[PDB]
Amino acid sequence: GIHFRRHYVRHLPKEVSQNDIIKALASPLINDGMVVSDFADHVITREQNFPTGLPVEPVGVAIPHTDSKYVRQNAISVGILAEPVNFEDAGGEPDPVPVRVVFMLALGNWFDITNVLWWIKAVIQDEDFMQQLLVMNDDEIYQSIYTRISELEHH
Amino acid sequence: ELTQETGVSVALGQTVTITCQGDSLRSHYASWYQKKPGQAPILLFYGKNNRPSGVPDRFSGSASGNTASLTISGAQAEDDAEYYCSSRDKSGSRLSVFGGGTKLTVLSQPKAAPSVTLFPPSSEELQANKATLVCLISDFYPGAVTVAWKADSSPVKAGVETTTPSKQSNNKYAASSYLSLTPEQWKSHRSYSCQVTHEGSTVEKTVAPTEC
Amino acid sequence: EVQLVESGGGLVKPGGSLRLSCSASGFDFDNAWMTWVRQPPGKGLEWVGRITGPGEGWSVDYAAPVEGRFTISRLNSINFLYLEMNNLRMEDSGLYFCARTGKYYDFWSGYPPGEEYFQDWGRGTLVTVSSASTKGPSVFPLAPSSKSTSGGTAALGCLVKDYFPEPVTVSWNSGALTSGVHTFPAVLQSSGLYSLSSVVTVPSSSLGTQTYICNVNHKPSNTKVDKRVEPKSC
Repeated sequence: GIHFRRHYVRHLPKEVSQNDIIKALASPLINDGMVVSDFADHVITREQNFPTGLPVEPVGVAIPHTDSKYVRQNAISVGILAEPVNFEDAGGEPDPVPVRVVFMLALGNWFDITNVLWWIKAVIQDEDFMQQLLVMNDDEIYQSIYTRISELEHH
Repeated sequence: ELTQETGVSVALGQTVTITCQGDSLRSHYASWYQKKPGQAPILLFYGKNNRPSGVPDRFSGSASGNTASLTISGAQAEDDAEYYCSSRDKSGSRLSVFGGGTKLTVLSQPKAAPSVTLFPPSSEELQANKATLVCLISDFYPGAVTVAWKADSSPVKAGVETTTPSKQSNNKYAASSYLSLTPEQWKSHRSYSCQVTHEGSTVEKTVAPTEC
Repeated sequence: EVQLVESGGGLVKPGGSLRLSCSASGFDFDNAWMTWVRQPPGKGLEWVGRITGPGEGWSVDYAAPVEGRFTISRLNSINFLYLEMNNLRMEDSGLYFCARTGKYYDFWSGYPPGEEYFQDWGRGTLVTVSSASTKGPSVFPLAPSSKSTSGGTAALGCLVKDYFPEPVTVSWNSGALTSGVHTFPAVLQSSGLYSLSSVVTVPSSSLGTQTYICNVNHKPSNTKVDKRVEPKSC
């Protein structure tokens, strides 16, 4: 299963850097023991070589993550940005992606990694849900993601 | 599973594409491997467009529909080898599978007909109540031959053993074929022949039980 | 850099058991997925099975023809991979390779669980399943004649018949004669025994005064045979 708790959702202020975002989303994961203590460092380094910006049409989405060996227990951490922050394109495109929704993925094995990536690719095709993420409070974001994750787990 | 051409021939320096097809390829990429006799396989290409460091740029992979393709742009003599595809055996499977392999013959020298020597059973072997005909085949290129044995003029299948071709130190090929028979069978016919077919042409050698 | 070394291959009777090993160096073995692949004589590569890493709980997947008979395992402390093989069949014969296994998934075009690819391979260990018993060869002369003579040169040789297992060695005139020698790869017969031939091409003019002896040695049976090959003079 995937651990997803109320404190795995947060809104982030202006003037946050890409690294700050990674560190902020990794923080509750580290504090619950979901990831190794230097998890943020590993996500930063992997982002430098395998960028996670997704140019979907409401606003940009990023899916920062690192190797499964740095994850202790499956988890996801979500961040909503007050203003767009650039991530390099996850497909080798020249144009950077202005991102406002960040799904930090902490999956501890390959079969769960690929299954969640498939699921994410489906979720971001819902332009209206993505738009809802930009206005809902942390509670409503948590409930909506929790329900979708539980539906993923059923099957 | 995954299907590849059994064999493909290409002229020196030419572009050639080999293919790998199967339903799983509609959902999964293939990886490609080169295999030479006595050597470990080498990964050439995998995924959408990944070439390992050290693999020459003339190797490229592509995918369309339920097919994966490996293209060699300007085949070198050294590219003569077995090529294997690999992917999932079925969509969403945790297992993997290889295609059957394609032998890529890169034609790097002129055609060379086989030299054939046929030996009758020795007096010693016959005295031991046994008999073996020995057909030795060498210096042919490309490395594929077909061997047929005849008793007088009728085909013989029983008692025939034939090797696969092997590359000689001069880069042509050799093979051998053996016909086992009884002394009585050997003596019962007027002749035995070893017929070696190479690129459609046959070299034939014949021995007679009663002749010196 | 990466070194993979298989061992443990050898001769075994059908129904028998064998354990293969593979030493790994030059990479982070504990987190690496490892795969066994085999190549039967004359056939293509066949996926045998793969063991995953700690995040997958070291789960193993097997090809259908070996499920239940073969067991893949690993020892992380010393970087070893193993393959235990029970109730061996003839069809299990061949060269067994261990391979470091990468994982690939393209986000935009991929489908779970992506694909596995084999980024480093060892040179393999040879497994031979046979019910044949050790047997020294019979050696027979292949005499030269007009029929094996072409333009100043004649072919003669020795037939090395019905031995097991490989290999045999052949020399000529105790190694004094090496030019023109061609020893052909052995044929594996339906009996389970091997046969090969060694030929030498020599000047036809001196068949009447030169002596040719083939020296056959089969170490597994402590067999040593010297066979003089006499000309037919016709």
